[PDB]
Amino acid sequence: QGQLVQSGAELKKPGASVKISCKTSGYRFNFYHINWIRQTAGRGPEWMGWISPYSGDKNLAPAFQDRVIMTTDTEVPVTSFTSTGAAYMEIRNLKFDDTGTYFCAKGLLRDGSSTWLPYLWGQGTLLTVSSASTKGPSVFPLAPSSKSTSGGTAALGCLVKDYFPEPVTVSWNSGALTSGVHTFPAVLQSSGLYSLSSVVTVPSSSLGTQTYICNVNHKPSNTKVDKRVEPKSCDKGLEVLF
Amino acid sequence: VFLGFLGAAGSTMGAASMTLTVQARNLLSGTVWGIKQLQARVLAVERYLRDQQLLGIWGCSGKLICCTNVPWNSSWSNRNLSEIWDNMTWLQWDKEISNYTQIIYGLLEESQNQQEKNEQDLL
Amino acid sequence: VFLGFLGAAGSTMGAASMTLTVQARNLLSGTVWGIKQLQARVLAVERYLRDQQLLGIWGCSGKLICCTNVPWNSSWSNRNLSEIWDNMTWLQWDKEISNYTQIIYGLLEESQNQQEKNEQDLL
Amino acid sequence: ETFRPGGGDMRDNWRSELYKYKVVKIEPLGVAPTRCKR
Amino acid sequence: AENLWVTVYYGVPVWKDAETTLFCASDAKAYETEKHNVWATHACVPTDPNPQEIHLENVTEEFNMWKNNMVEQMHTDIISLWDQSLKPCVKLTPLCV
Amino acid sequence: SVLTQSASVSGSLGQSVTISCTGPNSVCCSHKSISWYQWPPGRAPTLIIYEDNERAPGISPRFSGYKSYWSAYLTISDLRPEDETTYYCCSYTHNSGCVFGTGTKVSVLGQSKANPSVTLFPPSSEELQANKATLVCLISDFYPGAVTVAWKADSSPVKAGVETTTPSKQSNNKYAASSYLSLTPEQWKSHRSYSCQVTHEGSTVEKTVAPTE
Amino acid sequence: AILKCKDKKFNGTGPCPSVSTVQCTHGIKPVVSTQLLLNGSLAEEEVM
Ligand SMILES: *[C@@H]1O[C@H](CO)[C@@H](O[C@@H]2O[C@H](CO)[C@@H](O[C@@H]3O[C@H](CO[C@H]4O[C@H](CO[C@H]5O[C@H](CO)[C@@H](O)[C@H](O)[C@@H]5O[C@H]5O[C@H](CO)[C@@H](O)[C@H](O)[C@@H]5O)[C@@H](O)[C@H](O[C@H]5O[C@H](CO)[C@@H](O)[C@H](O)[C@@H]5O)[C@@H]4O)[C@@H](O)[C@H](O[C@H]4O[C@H](CO)[C@@H](O)[C@H](O)[C@@H]4O[C@H]4O[C@H](CO)[C@@H](O)[C@H](O)[C@@H]4O[C@H]4O[C@H](CO)[C@@H](O)[C@H](O)[C@@H]4O)[C@@H]3O)[C@H](O)[C@H]2NC(C)=O)[C@H](O)[C@H]1NC(C)=O
Ligand SMILES: *[C@@H]1O[C@H](CO)[C@@H](O[C@@H]2O[C@H](CO)[C@@H](O)[C@H](O)[C@H]2NC(C)=O)[C@H](O)[C@H]1NC(C)=O
Ligand SMILES: *[C@@H]1O[C@H](CO)[C@@H](O)[C@H](O)[C@H]1NC(C)=O
Ligand SMILES: *[C@@H]1O[C@H](CO)[C@@H](O)[C@H](O)[C@H]1NC(C)=O
Ligand SMILES: *[C@@H]1O[C@H](CO)[C@@H](O)[C@H](O)[C@H]1NC(C)=O
Ligand SMILES: *[C@@H]1O[C@H](CO)[C@@H](O)[C@H](O)[C@H]1NC(C)=O
Ligand SMILES: *[C@@H]1O[C@H](CO)[C@@H](O)[C@H](O)[C@H]1NC(C)=O
Repeated sequence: QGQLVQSGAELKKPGASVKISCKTSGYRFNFYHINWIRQTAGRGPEWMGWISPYSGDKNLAPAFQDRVIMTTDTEVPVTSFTSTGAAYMEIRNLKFDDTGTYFCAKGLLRDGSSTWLPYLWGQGTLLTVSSASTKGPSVFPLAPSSKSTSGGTAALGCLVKDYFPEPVTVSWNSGALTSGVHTFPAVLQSSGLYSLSSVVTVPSSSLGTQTYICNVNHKPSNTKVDKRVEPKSCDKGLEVLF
Repeated sequence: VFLGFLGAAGSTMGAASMTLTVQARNLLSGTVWGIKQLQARVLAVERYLRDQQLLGIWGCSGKLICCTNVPWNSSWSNRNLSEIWDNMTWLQWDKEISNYTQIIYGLLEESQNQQEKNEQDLL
Repeated sequence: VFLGFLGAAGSTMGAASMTLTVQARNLLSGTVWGIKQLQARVLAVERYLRDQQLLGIWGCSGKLICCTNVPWNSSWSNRNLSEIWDNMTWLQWDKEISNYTQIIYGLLEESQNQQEKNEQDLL
Repeated sequence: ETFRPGGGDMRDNWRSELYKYKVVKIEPLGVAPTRCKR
Repeated sequence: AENLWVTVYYGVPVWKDAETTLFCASDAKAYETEKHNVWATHACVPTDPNPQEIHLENVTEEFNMWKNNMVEQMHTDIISLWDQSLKPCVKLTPLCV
Repeated sequence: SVLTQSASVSGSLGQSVTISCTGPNSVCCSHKSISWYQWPPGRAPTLIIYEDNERAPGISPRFSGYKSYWSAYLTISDLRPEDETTYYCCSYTHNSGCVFGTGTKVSVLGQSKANPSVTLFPPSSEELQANKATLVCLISDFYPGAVTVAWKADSSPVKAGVETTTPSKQSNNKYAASSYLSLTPEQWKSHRSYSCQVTHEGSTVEKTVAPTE
Repeated sequence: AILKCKDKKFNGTGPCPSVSTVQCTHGIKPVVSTQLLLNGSLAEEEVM
């Protein structure tokens, strides 16, 4: 009945360390356990361990018995029933097969046999373990095209090409234009660089009544790009409507 | 594990119910300024006979725990057995059921008033 | 039909016995002039523990209704079952049995004192 | 910012010893469900 | 079984904020201080040598020192401690000469 | 993994369907409880069932659990279109941890077809000054999720620079994918047009842009 | 009952993490003073 948030997606070279966080709000942090579960594409979903803030007890899996440390900050009260806290995990000696998504999960109960069962979940911090360096994206504005002549509709967007590593979050008008947007999954090129595409469906009557700006945020490179998609299209099936 | 008076206030309702006899043992406890205590130790026993009279006119009389033939309505915060007795505290619970406490108190004393008259028939 | 406190005072004893829980719910109810109420709300609970102690030393304890193994004497106004419970009121009744109330009160607390000692034998 | 000494109201002197105390009433009658019936 | 029934529990850890008439306690060597009742302690109740203290784990309750009634009951008690100690004392009415 | 589920299972709308979850006795099921999670790929899962047969808070009563001494099952009566995802089980106790399973991709049969909504984009003018060229072929709103994308350079098949992404499920209970073609700034000004075929259930769909126009 | 907050840093207002319950408060000498607080409880760690 709360909310869990995780740190930004970071990139680490193998052999090094990484410390991913998980802060909580909307319940009592010391009454529930915090599991950690990871999912790579070569090993399926895999539980790692849990930890109890009130007691500090930990239980670790034999595979992660010897390379993960779990740590929990102290409880900061907010109300008589709700609080605010924090949970870290630190995995040493990274490997290629460690590339995947990592989650944090509030427990289910306080007493019983299903106490530590992961009930509430976070959002996930994708961990990429590669020797390659980080690359910034190249955002190209997609020229609008004709989707319906009789319906008076269309579709423009932005082309995020060549970036590393995942992910890339694309917004529009600082979070104002949210309907009709379709963001497609990236592709893994033979060079190892991803590249996704974003396109939003808008009517043909909207020209000098609204400003179109796509916001590509790529936090690993510390670069944000804001492109102005031109509402003048080139499709010959849509030029009949203007 | 005698935690003490109100020792299980953050413990689950299931966990706290083992202390029910530890909270009720210390519930009664055995010129001016000397009347500060008289008018207050009088208010300490009317608080007792107000609670005990509810326990009397229900199907309880005998103390601590006691069932009733009142079906629990789903609109009184529909939790489950493992969501109440293993994941909630008595303070947290009486917060959701503070609206319905007065509604419920009536049924117990009326469902019991039907049982006693029926008891006199079958004697 | 919740007629209210003493709502069935003219109703027959049979009719009034459905209200027994409505007369006993409001029987306890939860510088000078401020002592007018103190010496009077003290007299309000001694009146309660005087009645409850009779209910305790009889075979009642638990409230409202309760039987006894005392045979009813014919000289205590020999009415019939349909002459009392269908044609008389509690006020009208305790007027004929006001002479014998003290006589009767003894047997209940003595017939019960024989039952408990016999109960300890058979345990 | 400047600060100067004060007092006058004597209800402040007690608070410096009663900051960590408060008063509650015990309500021992709580209802809750379970699969029992008489 | 699957349908649930209400149950009464007497003696639960359930409290709400309220105010009641508070009284005093003051050791027993303080009563040996005597000297014709110094300050307040007379028929006041002596403190038992048991000082009971129970840590309520997991509990978190919101205090408020600036809205606390133990103050208003302590201030006005000390106010009336003053006057009760001066009622049977010598009155200086003829000392305005 | 040491805990095995059914590889796949099908079911029609308005009906029921069952999933298996078994393995050796070291993990299941004597003196071992079972859980069930609805886990869409990319998103975060949702607890459906715990302690073998008990639903989670708020879970609709259309799920139910049943465990034996060798296997445990889950029946999703009244199937919804948003149920076509992956489901995992776990074998836990009060003390130890979770031993997950292999996964059951549930395909909900008896649904309506969806024709793909494809839109091909030519390389931008800023990319022709770099100079490069990338054809962006986006497929949207098709069911089931399995299309094939073939490229052609002036009505002749292409085998170089072709790449198409996996069919991914959207939030409107349809699937989506994307295909890209990497070409040089010379093959862009030498051929008359480029195309993007999207075969789907025998019915091939195709969109063509023209550098000459 | 009376609750005693038992942490070292509390500005007297808000939630208290380590709450304990008591029957009678600590010895509180009614010192009628102004400006300078006299013979009072000492604070813990940092001055409050
Ligand atoms: C304030 O708030 C707090 C939070 O809100 C609150 O805390 C919560 O309290 C509740 C209780 O009220 C807790 O709920 C219980 O938790 C119990 C503790 O769990 C035990 O397990 C861990 C982990 O054990 C693994 O890891 C360690 C390594 O660290 C190994 O040593 C172990 O062997 C084991 O590892 C194995 O497996 C791994 C593979 O995964 C391998 O890698 C490894 O090599 C091993 O093979 C222990 O470490 C714990 O120890 C701690 O506790 C002891 C005190 O007991 C301390 O001394 C110690 O220092 C640690 O602090 C701990 O022992 C659960 O056991 C418990 O579940 C039982 O109880 C419920 C009812 O309570 C039953 O319904 C349930 O069936 C369970 O019953 C079993 O256990 C009881 C108790 O012993 C037995 O009596 C019973 O018979 C049964 O045991 C038998 O049956 C089993 C049938 O399957 C069988 O399997 C058994 O083997 C046996 O035969 C319940 O979940 C909750 O977790 C707290 N924390 C929260 C909510 O965050 C606090 O109380 C509040 N306080 C107040 C005052 O309100
Ligand atoms: C004045 O302050 C001193 C602090 O040094 C108090 O002396 C301490 O009193 C406490 C208990 O009252 C003891 O635990 C300490 O050991 C004492 N300190 C030393 C150095 O012995 C003294 O009691 C205070 N006087 C008052 C408040 O009247
Ligand atoms: C249960 O509560 C609802 C209100 O949410 C009420 O309408 C209904 O009558 C209640 N049940 C009974 C048996 O009175
Ligand atoms: C109790 O009722 C009040 C209004 O009377 C409402 O604001 C509150 O939400 C209710 N409490 C719960 C727990 O539903
Ligand atoms: C019944 O009452 C009469 C008086 O009218 C009395 O003599 C008699 O002894 C009583 N019965 C018993 C059993 O005492
Ligand atoms: C009760 O006794 C008195 C005398 O003590 C007598 O006058 C009266 O008639 C008696 N009452 C009844 C109802 O017989
Ligand atoms: C409540 O718990 C029981 C336990 O037997 C379970 O069968 C039932 O499905 C649960 N109900 C809900 C709504 O979770």
